[PDB]
Amino acid sequence: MAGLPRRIIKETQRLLAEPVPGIKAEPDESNARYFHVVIAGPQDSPFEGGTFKLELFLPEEYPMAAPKVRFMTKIYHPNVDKLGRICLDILKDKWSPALQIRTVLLSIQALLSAPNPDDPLANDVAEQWKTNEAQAIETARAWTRLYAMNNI
Amino acid sequence: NVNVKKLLESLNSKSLGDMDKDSELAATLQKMINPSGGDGNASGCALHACMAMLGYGVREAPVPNEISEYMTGFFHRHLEQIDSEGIVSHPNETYSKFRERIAENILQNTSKGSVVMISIEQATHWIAGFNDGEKIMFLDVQTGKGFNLYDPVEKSPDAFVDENSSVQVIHVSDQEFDHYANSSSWKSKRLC
Repeated sequence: MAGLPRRIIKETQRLLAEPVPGIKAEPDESNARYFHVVIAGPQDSPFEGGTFKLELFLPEEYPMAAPKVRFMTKIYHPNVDKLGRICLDILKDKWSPALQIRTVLLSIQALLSAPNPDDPLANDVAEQWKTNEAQAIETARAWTRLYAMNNI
Repeated sequence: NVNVKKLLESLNSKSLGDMDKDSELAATLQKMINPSGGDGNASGCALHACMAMLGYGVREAPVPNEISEYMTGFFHRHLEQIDSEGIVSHPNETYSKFRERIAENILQNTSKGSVVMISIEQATHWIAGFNDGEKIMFLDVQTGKGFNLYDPVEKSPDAFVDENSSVQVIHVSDQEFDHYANSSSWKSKRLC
């Protein structure tokens, strides 16, 4: 009930007013800790033209607890599993109270423009991406048309 | 390799203003402490500005996935000096009127050529403060600007400060500075 006030207020006000280019967001009516974020699939990326939904949850001790983010929209990505779980380091081990939400949001949007190989977790998509890149793209492009478009 | 306060005069006495020579130096250092940057490594970039103004030298600042190396501890520690409501802009107060008013919990509680970590909106953002003796120099070095309140574009001298804008100045021990120069995180950062 006693935390780091100014920062959460200011970080939120920024997310719903002064947000990162290509990222908009609307807070959840029920819980004020959950944010309904929307990221636009970048250009020259397989997701171009798609608007993906992400769930942003700010835990109890947010600054001292990495925030929780996940794709609520399906997507063929070597770094996002079937459940929507993103595989970003600054969300896992490498998270610090010194990093803000923008850091994570930016990181994710960067990941769409250019997926990451250096990924220890086992994933079929990943496998197809690094070998059959050609087809893998074709497929992401089609999933962006199915799940990431007309999805609102 | 114009390292150390060598060009500390090359970017100080000219036809440039006070709030003007800031964005000056920072823009230089930025090119060394944050080769093309703009993410969340603010905290790291600022700790490095103090590092250069304290003499230790300029080293590429830590990037997002390296912040936890040391920064998570610095926070660990100085947290009470951050969860403070610190200085707060008054209604209608301008950017210069606030930068000057802030250069007090500095100029006063200062030293010969000492530095400080300035927290913006309680860890929302960071900038480094340097006391040259008579005035103060605020350096962002992450986006290479002078004093600002996490603004994409450096704001005009007489723009209005948003309501309730707050900055907590962080007094940083010289030991803390020596502790970081003796840390692996620091020694592993690319020099210059």
